[PDB]
Amino acid sequence: MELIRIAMKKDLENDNSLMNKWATVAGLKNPNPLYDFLNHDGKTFNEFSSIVNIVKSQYPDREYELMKDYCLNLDVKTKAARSALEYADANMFFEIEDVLIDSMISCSNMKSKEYGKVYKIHRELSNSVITEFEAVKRLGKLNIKTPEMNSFSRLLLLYHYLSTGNFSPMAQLIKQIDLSEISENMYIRNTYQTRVHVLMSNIKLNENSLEECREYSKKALESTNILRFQVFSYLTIGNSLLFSNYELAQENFLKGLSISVQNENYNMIFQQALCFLNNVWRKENKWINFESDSIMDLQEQAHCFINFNENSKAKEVLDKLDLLVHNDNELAMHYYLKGRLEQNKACFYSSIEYFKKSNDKFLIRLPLLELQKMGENQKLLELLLL
Amino acid sequence: MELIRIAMKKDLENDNSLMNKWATVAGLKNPNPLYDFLNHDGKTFNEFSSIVNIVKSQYPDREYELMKDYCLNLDVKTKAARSALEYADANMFFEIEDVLIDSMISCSNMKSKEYGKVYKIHRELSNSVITEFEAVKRLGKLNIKTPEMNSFSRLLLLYHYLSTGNFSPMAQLIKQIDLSEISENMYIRNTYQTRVHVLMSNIKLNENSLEECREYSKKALESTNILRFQVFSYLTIGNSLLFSNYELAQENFLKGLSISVQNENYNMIFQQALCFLNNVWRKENKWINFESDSIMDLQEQAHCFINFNENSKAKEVLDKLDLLVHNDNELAMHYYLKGRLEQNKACFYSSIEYFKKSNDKFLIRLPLLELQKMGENQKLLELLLL
Repeated sequence: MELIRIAMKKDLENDNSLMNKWATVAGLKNPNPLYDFLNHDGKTFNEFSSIVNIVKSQYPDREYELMKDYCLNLDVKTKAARSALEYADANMFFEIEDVLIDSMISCSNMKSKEYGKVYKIHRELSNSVITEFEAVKRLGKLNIKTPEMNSFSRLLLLYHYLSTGNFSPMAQLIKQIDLSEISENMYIRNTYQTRVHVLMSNIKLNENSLEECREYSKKALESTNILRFQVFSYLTIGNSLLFSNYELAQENFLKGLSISVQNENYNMIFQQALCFLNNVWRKENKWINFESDSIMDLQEQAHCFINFNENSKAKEVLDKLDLLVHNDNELAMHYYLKGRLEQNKACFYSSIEYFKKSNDKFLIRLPLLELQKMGENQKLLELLLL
Repeated sequence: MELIRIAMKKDLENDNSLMNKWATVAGLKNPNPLYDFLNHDGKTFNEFSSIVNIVKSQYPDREYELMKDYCLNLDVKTKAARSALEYADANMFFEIEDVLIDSMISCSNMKSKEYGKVYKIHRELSNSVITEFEAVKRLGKLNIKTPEMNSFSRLLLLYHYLSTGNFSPMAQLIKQIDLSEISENMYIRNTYQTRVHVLMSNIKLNENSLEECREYSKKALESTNILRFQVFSYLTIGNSLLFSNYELAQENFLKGLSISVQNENYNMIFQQALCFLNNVWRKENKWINFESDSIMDLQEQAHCFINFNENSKAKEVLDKLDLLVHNDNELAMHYYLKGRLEQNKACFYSSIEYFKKSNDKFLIRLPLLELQKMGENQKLLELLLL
């Protein structure tokens, strides 16, 4: 018997009216399938939402431990296990996901085998085990039959383009996703619906359509109860505000921090966001990571030192950075910083140039702002955001 | 029984040494399969290049009439008919292509059925019978098995993006094509190789990598004997030169006109190219179409009138145009022209704005040049090109 059923029975003896509270929370028409779930091994709810919502409602603090246990006892050939694969991925529960994938790739059920292989491609692409060219090649060769995996094959690519800064294929790819084709699995349909709204929000951020960006993140938030999509919606909203409204940006980053502080990753993500925000607005910065030697944290150190005319301190950090291999995006920042330190238009021009190479219509504001202050034509600077 | 075999036998009796002349031209090791082709109904060459090259060599002036007849008597289930479908499409022989497609969709051979359906999607997308979203949907649903149709499904989309001005997804899509996977049909492999070189040349034009552009068009020309790919290679080379070298641009357009003047479409394409060139360099313009009411020709009329300070005449043409529904690209031109007529910086800014909306890194030079002349910062104007 799974930890979730043990905990639900122990809590059912102390409080007998939890039966109809859980049946409503699970979205069921009567307590019937919930009864089945408690007294017969392997009886799974028609929709995976049912158990998720119960766990979130009743054991919010224990979600990972309980869901891990439940998921890893699931018959890998059922609809519930397929739902579990999505649930693990959505939540970034990698150890659950990888076990599920591994049994699914070589099982007798054809539908489970397909989800298995598609999610494997996603995992491999995320970790740089394979190139994008090999991923798409392998996806073609699967002859994908379910509309679920048909959507996920696009989403998986969308994630990869987003994290490598390769924005241009995104707008066209997302328009091809059609979730209305997914009819058997409502958990997957809705989770994917959330995935799409956050992805849309991000695309809009990159094209500098800031209101639309926020409109899409709000749709994301209203569509989900998964921490991960909430984290990234708050992050995107905050970013969409980074240059225009300090207070509202800060509020969004702190909101995100507050729901996610428990998790080291999410914590760091909001720490970095707050750090950026505070350097952009030239405030005192309690969020600088003095212990990291990554390029991002060092640039923030520099940016801060420069903001406060701590010029010698800036130079040391800039010296440390000139020894590190920069990509196009990181070089754009480098030139921005150099430009600020030496008050040199040429550096801002190079900054613009590299932001343009890396297709960044966001951070490019930094060198554009400096040029404005130096009296360059505001009309031209605005067109450079286009 | 086909007109091509009748004409080849009649020409073989009057001149007996045509046997080894045609065998070399067909690329065969000896006259053997050529003998078979002439004296047994339905014997088709191993590679479709063989009959094409013969026809081009021997009946250049009658290629369409003869190839039409030959193609439409072909067993729709053979490799030669599949080759014929490519040959008709490459050449824009639409009446041959549509008949071939239509019999191929519902024949017993699996491979022919697949090429049939893919090319149908291409035809329908080219004519706006279906949307891009429906094309890709329908292609997924075909479960494409051959590497030939796997390449064509990308090429077909590439064509659509190119003709609708939707450049951003192109770079990523073309990188996914791998023609080295096509082993069974050398005609299709090589024709596609030409398709890819021209498409590459065009992508490079749009990204303003002008040397590479030309390098790709030259590869195109050296790889083909199809008029269509020659036309578009000369057009692209000329366009890559439109702003930098008048003489060499003109030479390329005139070369293209000379090999293609017989065909109404190609004629008009070079007429428009020459027209643009000559307005850009502010010469007398032999190529203005005073009889057309399309937006493109009217803008060229205006551009010319403006070049020669015929300001009232310009204004009438501009008035006529404001009554027609404009695209983003057409509006960009409109503002450019308006800008030149009233020497008004605001119009050039709007021009830049709409070129930016339509992802045009080419014609955008026009309003940029005016701003230079009006003394705006050259560094900033350069960055506006990317």
